[PDB]
Amino acid sequence: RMKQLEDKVEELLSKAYHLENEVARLKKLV
Amino acid sequence: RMKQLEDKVEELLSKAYHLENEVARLKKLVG
Amino acid sequence: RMKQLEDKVEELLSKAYHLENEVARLKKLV
Repeated sequence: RMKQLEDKVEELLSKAYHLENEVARLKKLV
Repeated sequence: RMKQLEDKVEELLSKAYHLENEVARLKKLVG
Repeated sequence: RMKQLEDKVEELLSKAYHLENEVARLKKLV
């Protein structure tokens, strides 16, 4: 339910971390 | 109270997809 | 349990927003 939801928030965390490790790559390189 | 929470986890779910998408485009157009 | 899930979820809604801008400024500088 919530182990399913702290799992949702689990997936979104993983994702925003990669999304910054990249938006911050581009940013440098571009 | 689940309405709200299980609806914002939609707003962000959406947006993780757009952005994943968008970043990827940029990455491609900048090699 | 819930608050936590709404702690999480709120923060993420503000990282989320900061990144959306980021990808437009980027979008333009290209």
